[PDB]
Amino acid sequence: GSRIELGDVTPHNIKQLKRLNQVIFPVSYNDKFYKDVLEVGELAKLAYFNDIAVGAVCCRVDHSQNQKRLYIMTLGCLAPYRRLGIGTKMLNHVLNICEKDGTFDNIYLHVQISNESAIDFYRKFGFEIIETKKNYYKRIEPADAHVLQKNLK
Amino acid sequence: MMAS
Ligand SMILES: CC(C)(COP(=O)(O)OP(=O)(O)OC[C@H]1O[C@@H](n2cnc3c(N)ncnc32)[C@H](O)[C@@H]1OP(=O)(O)O)[C@@H](O)C(=O)NCCC(=O)NCCS
Repeated sequence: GSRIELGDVTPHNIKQLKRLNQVIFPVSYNDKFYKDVLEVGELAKLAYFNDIAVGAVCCRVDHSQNQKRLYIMTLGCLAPYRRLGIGTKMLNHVLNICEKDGTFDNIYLHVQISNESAIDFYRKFGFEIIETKKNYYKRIEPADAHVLQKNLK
Repeated sequence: MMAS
């Protein structure tokens, strides 16, 4: 069958999503982040390894540049669960969502320029580096971030 | 990974 499944984010499992993000990413988000993601439904899932929360993906919709883009705010799982196909599962999930309506031009995200393993993961699914924004992070080094975009339309 |  399957021992890696995805599941919803509800107000009952929100602190678990938040804990995960604290461990996985070197930036901290305040609770605006976690309030907004309660409203996007399918654009935010938790990843389970047998009812243990191991990672999550959280998205947001940007209407700008006359484009409707999907923005991946966070996608990740705890270190010992990497290279298991969990991130692919979550990415494929956001991709599966973008192509159930067809109203999307692109999907994009930010990746720190030192994070070579995230760069390799996204470029594998057809995200290209379109822009390198300098001093995008405030509190961490290196501060520069690539803009990885995948095209749909 | 989003800003800051
Ligand atoms: C980047 C990340 C999200 C991918 O998660 P993941 O679950 O380990 O990736 P998957 O197992 O689903 O996909 C693996 C495939 O993509 C590629 N890939 C993923 N990470 C890679 C890395 N370490 N370097 C090169 N190839 C990689 C591979 O070719 C791999 O296939 P393989 O296992 O047969 O070799 C994960 O490493 C992570 O959580 N990093 C910390 C969070 C983070 O920094 N997020 C910022 C951007 S998402």
